[PDB]
Amino acid sequence: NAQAEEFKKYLETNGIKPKQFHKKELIFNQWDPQEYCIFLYDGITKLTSISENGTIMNLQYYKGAFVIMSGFIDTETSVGYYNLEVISEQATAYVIKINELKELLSKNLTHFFYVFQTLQKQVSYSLAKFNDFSINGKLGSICGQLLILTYVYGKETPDGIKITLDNLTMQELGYSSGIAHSSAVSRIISKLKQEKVIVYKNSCFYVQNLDYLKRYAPKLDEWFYLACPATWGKLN
Amino acid sequence: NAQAEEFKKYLETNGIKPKQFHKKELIFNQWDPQEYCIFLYDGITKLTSISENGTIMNLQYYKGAFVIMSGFIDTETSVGYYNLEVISEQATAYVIKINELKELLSKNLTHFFYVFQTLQKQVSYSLAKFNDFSINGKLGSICGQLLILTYVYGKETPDGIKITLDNLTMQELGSAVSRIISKLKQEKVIVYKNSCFYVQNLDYLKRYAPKLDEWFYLACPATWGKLN
Ligand SMILES: Cc1ccc2nc(NC(=O)CSc3nc4c(c(=O)n3-c3ccccc3)SCC4)sc2c1
Ligand code: NA
Ligand code: NA
Repeated sequence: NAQAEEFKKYLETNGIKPKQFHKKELIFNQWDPQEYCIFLYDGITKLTSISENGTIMNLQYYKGAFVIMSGFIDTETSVGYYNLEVISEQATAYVIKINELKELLSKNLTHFFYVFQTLQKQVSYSLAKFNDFSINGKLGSICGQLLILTYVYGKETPDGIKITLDNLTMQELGYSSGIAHSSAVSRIISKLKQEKVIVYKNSCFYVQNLDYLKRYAPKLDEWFYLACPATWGKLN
Repeated sequence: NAQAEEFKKYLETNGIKPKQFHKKELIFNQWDPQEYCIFLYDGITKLTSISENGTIMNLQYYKGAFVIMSGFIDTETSVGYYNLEVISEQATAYVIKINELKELLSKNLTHFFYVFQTLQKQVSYSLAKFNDFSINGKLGSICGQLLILTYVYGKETPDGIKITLDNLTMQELGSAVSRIISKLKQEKVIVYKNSCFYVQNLDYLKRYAPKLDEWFYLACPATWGKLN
């Protein structure tokens, strides 16, 4: 993506080097008092929260390119005690202290706009998925996640749109939709298999009825059309 | 809130004049091709979406002072087909076409950062609620919004924290929920005291809405302080 690529060059030409991360490592963690701007360039992460008793709550998944900020831009204080965990095999990220980010975005408002609108995408995304979960429950949520994965990682084949994403575990798909006990994930997947919306062949899901997914995750479909029209359009 | 006041003054000095809306009016709506940045100075609004079914879903509640942007700052296209509806009797809001917001914010970045941080508040807020609901189901969820009412509209009284928000608007907000409420009052958390309900056990709400309590501490520290 162009704006991301420009942002990447802006950061590098200002002395910020890319870091390489590996599966299961934390780019930032919930016990660090320093807050950061993470430019996740390539790879997949998840935001997590570890509770009092050690329970791990998976709250949000992100793919590069994207901007995750662990602290408020103005106060530089924490927006929440969260970790950012790499779930792809490796990931490339630029880690900027928030105070350094303010100075960087201050000097080029084109990049300020890019980061601002990334936040706007996150806001409307959470609203869209709450909208879909409120109407259709876990089915809307699972349909939404599958739709997003289909738009981002889909490859049309004679067997349907192949979700070309490795390590796409059922519980990993469950977590990304908001479902901890994988009882519900396997069940919803069974309804979608029975109604021929998806098949699971080789190691991937193949979407056979995109219209069905869009029908039960309509607000997330609209979110993708408004936020990423060029990606939405490739499969519409 | 100080950044908000300075933002209000910054808008007025640049000609932006506020408008008072009344309950059920739409400050912006899902059918308008033009997008807006709303500085909600005073009052209570809800973000709604009217589905194809004709169903009206309540997605978010906003209280002044706060900023709600119906369109992307760069592209000026919609972030979603949403309405912003007034649920307080009146509300004061500054309505800025998003074209103009870009120039307003470029001139003074202190206010750019203010608007930027309202977005971060929304993002973290949604994740905090999702965390509580995923751990404690509907109990966390109920506890969460009882916690919100307690913090935003809580007065220390002899009988606990009286929810001081006008009960005219309490209805807007409000299945298995009846049972959850009964166990609440059953377990003394909230007391039915002549239709003036009181929160008698903040620690219980805090216990089952922990990530939302943390969000208030981190995002609204003055508000969080009063009842802690
Ligand atoms: C193993 C596993 C499991 C689930 C999963 N989900 C993935 N991808 C996504 O969830 C889409 S990435 C994304 N997330 C968000 C926003 C966003 O803009 N994106 C995004 C980024 C780049 C391109 C398209 C969408 S705003 C708030 C969350 S991977 C992934 C990998
Ligand atoms: Na941290
Ligand atoms: Na609109």
